[PDB]
Amino acid sequence: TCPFYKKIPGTGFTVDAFQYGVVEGCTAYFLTHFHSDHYAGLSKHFTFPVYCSEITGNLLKNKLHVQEQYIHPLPLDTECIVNGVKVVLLDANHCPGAVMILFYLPNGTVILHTGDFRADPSMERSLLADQKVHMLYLDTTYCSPEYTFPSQQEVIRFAINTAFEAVTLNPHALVVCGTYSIGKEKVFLAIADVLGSKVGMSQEKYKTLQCLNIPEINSLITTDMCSSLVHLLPMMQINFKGLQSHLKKCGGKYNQILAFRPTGWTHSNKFTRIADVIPQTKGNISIYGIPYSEHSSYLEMKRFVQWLKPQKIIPTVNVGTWKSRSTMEKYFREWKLEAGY
Ligand code: NI
Repeated sequence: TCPFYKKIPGTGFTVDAFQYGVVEGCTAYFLTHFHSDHYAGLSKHFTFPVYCSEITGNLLKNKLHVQEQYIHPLPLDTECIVNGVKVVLLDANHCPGAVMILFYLPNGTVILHTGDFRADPSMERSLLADQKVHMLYLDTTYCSPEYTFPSQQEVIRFAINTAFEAVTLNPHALVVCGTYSIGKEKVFLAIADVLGSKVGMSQEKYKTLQCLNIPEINSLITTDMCSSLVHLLPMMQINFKGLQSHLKKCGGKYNQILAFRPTGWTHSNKFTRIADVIPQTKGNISIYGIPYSEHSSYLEMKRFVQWLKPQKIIPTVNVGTWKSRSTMEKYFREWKLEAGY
């Protein structure tokens, strides 16, 4: 049974509610982005309308084999009508194709569902600037002040320099990058670009990246591992055992692996600067955990909410425990008192 924070009152609409079978009353199913906690239950057998971005649509079609007829892509930044209700899709600054959704209810209420986002001050000059929002359905993944992490630009700088230095000292080193979903592509793309290589990967992953409308992508990726010195692998394989095994496969082309695990937050953030980050090493293999986040930091979140001044906030993450809910409502009250709304 579908929970309440996935339902849009005064509409026949749900958001990211595909694991509950047929939801009573739902005339249109919205999908914010192509991550499996959110698309859970879609398949080639789904026959209700799905509304999403063009990219999320390429993925539903090609990866999950949803039929063309049930896929309704919408352009971003554009007023559209769906079963008599005005909507707009906005970029969420999460993974490719990820959107926020503005609903303009027939009674005059205005609702913002952020799906998954990384709040940014550029969002303050979207179509959000031009009117009030009564309810906000907020991604609260890191809604606690201990969640700090650097900018995406800083982390990429750190990775670029790390990889370039290591491979200039040892031309026979291989760089490996872990992945388990879409998102965070900039990590492996930035590294390959500085080394003048394409990124090599499995057929299943090449296919996924082929759906993403990335400019010049045929220039940047490939399925021929041998021609490439940046390889992608499943995140699970990013460990001393997994990498030793992979290295055996490359046929004495390489004598060293430098690998990167993009994580979200990790408690090493509570002590370390991105500049001071050190790998875990065993022999000819080093592994860096880098805090590349696609979710708001606590401060990025707080800033966006104090700017938007919503009348009511409904959290969509960390809702399962009384301690989490209580913690979050305290922070919402603080922000409101501090800013005067
Ligand atoms: Ni997500």
